[PDB]
Amino acid sequence: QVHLEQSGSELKKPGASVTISCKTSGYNFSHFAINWVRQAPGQGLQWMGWINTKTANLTYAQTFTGRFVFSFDTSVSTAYLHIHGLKTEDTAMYYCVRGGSLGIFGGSVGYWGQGALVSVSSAKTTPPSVYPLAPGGSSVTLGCLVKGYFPESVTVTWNSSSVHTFPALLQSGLYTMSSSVTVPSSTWPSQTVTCSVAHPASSTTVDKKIEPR
Amino acid sequence: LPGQRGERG
Amino acid sequence: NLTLIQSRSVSGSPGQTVSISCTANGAHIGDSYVQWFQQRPGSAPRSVIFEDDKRPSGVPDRLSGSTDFSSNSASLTISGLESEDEADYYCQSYYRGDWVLGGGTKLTVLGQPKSSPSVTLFPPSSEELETNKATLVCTITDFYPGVVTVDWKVDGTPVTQGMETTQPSKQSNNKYMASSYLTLTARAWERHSSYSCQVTHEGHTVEKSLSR
Ligand SMILES: *[C@@H]1O[C@H](CO[C@@H]2O[C@@H](C)[C@@H](O)[C@@H](O)[C@@H]2O)[C@@H](O[C@H]2O[C@H](CO)[C@@H](OC3O[C@H](CO)[C@@H](O)[C@H](O)[C@@H]3O)[C@H](O)[C@H]2NC(C)=O)[C@H](O)[C@H]1NC(C)=O
Ligand SMILES: [Zn+2]
Ligand SMILES: [Zn+2]
Ligand SMILES: [Zn+2]
Ligand SMILES: [Zn+2]
Repeated sequence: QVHLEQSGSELKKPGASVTISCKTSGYNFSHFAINWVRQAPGQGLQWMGWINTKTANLTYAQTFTGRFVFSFDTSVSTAYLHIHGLKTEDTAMYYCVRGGSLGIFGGSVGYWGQGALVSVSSAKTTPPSVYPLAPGGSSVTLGCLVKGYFPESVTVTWNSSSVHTFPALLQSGLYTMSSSVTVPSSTWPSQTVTCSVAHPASSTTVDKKIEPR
Repeated sequence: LPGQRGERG
Repeated sequence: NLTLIQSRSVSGSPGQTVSISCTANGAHIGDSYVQWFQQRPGSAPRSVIFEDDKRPSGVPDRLSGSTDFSSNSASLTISGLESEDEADYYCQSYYRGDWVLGGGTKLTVLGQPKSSPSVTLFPPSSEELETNKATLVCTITDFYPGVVTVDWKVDGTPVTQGMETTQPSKQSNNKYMASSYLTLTARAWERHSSYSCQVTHEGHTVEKSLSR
């Protein structure tokens, strides 16, 4: 059978450079193109380009031409993806996957590497800016926006009636998450609704009272 | 015959 | 030039037959081979159909690939759905030797009745605006299947830059929640009058709107 094996995770600082490798086995390396495909967090599969392991011709997708460089060594049956001057935009699971016949024959199935996680993060402990979400029904929904923090651990608790706590979003190596609470429209703003935001990594609790406009 | 990856039936 | 078009959500009960479709646009579907990739949440993708309709070893014959010249489309069909078939499915084909991929479809195997999203749009805080930033927040709760297309309008101009949505995530009750964030400057917030968040779920759009 056929195996594509990839380098470990790269947890890097922005501006660094990485070379992810792809070792192949169980087939003549030169019979099938090697394709590179990335997956940003919670995104679909993005195609980056392919290596013609027979001609040595390298094709890059539009958006990946410049800082991304393909190479191979036929002697070790290994393809390579080099990424130069890393940005937080680049953080993704980067995938090796075997392409189509470079000769006249089938069995051109897409075998995937296990994937290779590339994180580019300052890793810099940042407390969250915490802002109130009030509106402009018998029920009324309030919220706390927890914007631009690192790392991932935060808890949100309410005092005033059910709570929804949204999973965090990664943008430019910083995290943003939201929490909402639905109360009876009689209990707000007549009575006080306050969220407490805990960020253990920076040792900061902040309370934000939700005021009407 | 075909000399382009993927160009066939 | 060639794009491959997929719907974002297909669903069916256990035992039922569903088919994921992938319309070719700007090239004939039969000029080039079609592959199907399954990715289960957590794991890496594997080939499931290759060369239009062929199964790799250990893919059950109830997974099935077809092409239709009339509608310029290929289809993945899965008979007698099991839980394991819950996954993202991508079609792949070639243009000028290069890969083209569909945006992916989520096949949901239904373990509970459909649930339309509850949607709330929040304006920015005045606190936030004093830092030359304005983040609108669109909360989305209690939807199944867990696939949602979010579209921001500002005075009837669709926003293509400044919006990000979270991947949908399970609640206690195995329904899904998501949040979309439109980020503007304060001076951009003050410029425009009306802001829409449109959330599309199983081909039905519910939109929340507000004025500055
Ligand atoms: C692994 O496969 C290598 C690639 O082979 C070719 O491409 C594949 C897709 C298929 O279409 C095959 O029909 C092709 O042969 C292969 O390397 C080479 O193949 C031949 C060796 O038989 C070389 O050469 C020729 O060149 C000489 C002079 O240069 C001529 O005199 C002669 O007429 C002939 O055409 C190729 O140059 C090689 N290609 C590459 C890219 O290296 C290799 O042998 C295979 N390995 C094993 C272990 O079988
Ligand atoms: Zn492996
Ligand atoms: Zn470099
Ligand atoms: Zn052709
Ligand atoms: Zn709920």
